[PDB]
Amino acid sequence: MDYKFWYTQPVPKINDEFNESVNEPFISDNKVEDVRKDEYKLPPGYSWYVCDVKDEKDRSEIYTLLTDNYVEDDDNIFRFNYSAEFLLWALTSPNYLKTWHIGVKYDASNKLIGFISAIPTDICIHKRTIKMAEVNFLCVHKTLRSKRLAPVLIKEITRRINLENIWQAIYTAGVYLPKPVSDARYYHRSINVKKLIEIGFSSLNSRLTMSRAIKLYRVEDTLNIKNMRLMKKKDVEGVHKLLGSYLEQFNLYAVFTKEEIAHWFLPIENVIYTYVNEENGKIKDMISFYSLPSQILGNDKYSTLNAAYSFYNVTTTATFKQLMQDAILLAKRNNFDVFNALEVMQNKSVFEDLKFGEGDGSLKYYLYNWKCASFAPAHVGIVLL
Ligand SMILES: CCCCCCCCCCCCCC(=O)CSCCNC(=O)CCNC(=O)[C@H](O)C(C)(C)COP(=O)(O)OP(=O)(O)OC[C@H]1O[C@@H](n2cnc3c(N)ncnc32)[C@H](O)[C@@H]1OP(=O)(O)O
Ligand SMILES: Cc1c(C(=O)NCc2cccc3ccccc23)oc2cccc(OC3CCNCC3)c12
Ligand SMILES: [Cl-]
Ligand SMILES: [Mg+2]
Repeated sequence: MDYKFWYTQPVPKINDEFNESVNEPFISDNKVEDVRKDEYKLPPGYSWYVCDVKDEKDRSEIYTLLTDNYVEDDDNIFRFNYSAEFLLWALTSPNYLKTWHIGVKYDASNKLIGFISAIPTDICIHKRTIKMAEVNFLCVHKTLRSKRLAPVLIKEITRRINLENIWQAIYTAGVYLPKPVSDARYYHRSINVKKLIEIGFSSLNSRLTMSRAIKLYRVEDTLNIKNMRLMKKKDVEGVHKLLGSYLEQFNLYAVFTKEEIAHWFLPIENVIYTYVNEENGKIKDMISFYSLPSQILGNDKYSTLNAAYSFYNVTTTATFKQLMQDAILLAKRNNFDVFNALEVMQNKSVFEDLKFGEGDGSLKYYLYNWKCASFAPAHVGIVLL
């Protein structure tokens, strides 16, 4: 790995190590006036396209590109299948820029073959809050891989973000790149045991027969926190206080405004689920998970694995274990087959007791143009989609 593209960028070399006394840009005093006003050049026959995710047909284009070409597991058994509705949610948060939703079309067919996106958010890293872009959904058509199109998309979005006087970004990826600020393994909790076996997600042994596996993962249909209920607009102030106060302990987290709390947490069916426990007009506990199904490649019986992904969870009237037990139950009540989580915040503390299994790799967290100490993933307090 020579990282010929990445070593041109303001990111740590593979062997850079910085102390906690270092928490600053690689390149400071940047000037918006000096940013290139020209679009990056694409190979002949391809063109930039600005996607309007609020237009159903453009959003469908992006949906099709990612359905066919996005992230797969290591066995190329499953492929993420973010819904069109979910995309609309993920990309139109407060003060989003349409111009940071960038496609690349093949001119001869008029088809989208590449995409990259960002949204703006304030990010607190080691107690310093910085306006950043949160980058996601980088995708190149499977037919056009290893042609160095991804550096083009990354340089063009970096240009458009710099035009807004933003000079840092946050992103995650399963591949190792220079250089993670933190690295968090994923774990899963089986809900529909038998389906997870049948599609090859989970396995059995002579010691764990099918019926024993179903008994091992069986959950009581009663909440530990009885009044946990879907979040409503009235709860926005309360969730802003409860989650805001909790997040301040972490080395890395988004600093949400009230408008951001309403966007990111008010529930949308098949997209985002937030439940709250109100006691005396105060929000005292919250659970939230989002829907990210995967397409099950070449399966006769099942086309989709319906997966809930843990988002932000806070308790002050129960244990974390009790709260996360209730999160699994609420995911089961909404028809999910499995509950997935990263070893961030307090999550790893409940994985053993709650019957989570360890997955097959890790999600690396990264900053662009930021020099700082790295840290264990329990100190991460942000989850990207
Ligand atoms: C101030 C603002 C700053 C804004 C921007 C911040 C930075 C945002 C950065 C993006 C954050 C995205 C976050 C995100 O979306 C979440 S991670 C999910 C990324 N998407 C997928 O994995 C979908 C399936 N794969 C693909 O579509 C292609 O394999 C992709 C497009 C990933 C790469 O296409 P390709 O046809 O396989 O490859 P080439 O075009 O020939 O390019 C090779 C170069 O790409 C470097 N590469 C490979 N994968 C990367 C990845 N996941 N991040 C960053 N860099 C990655 C690679 O190391 C090499 O550089 P190097 O030669 O130095 O080693
Ligand atoms: C990327 C990821 C993985 C992950 O890659 N797990 C392997 C895996 C198993 C089964 C089906 C799969 C389908 C597509 C890709 C991977 C699959 O596991 C997570 C568990 C929690 C959060 C995650 O990453 C978030 C959500 C997805 N986009 C980037 C940030 C991840
Ligand atoms: Cl260049
Ligand atoms: Mg390429």
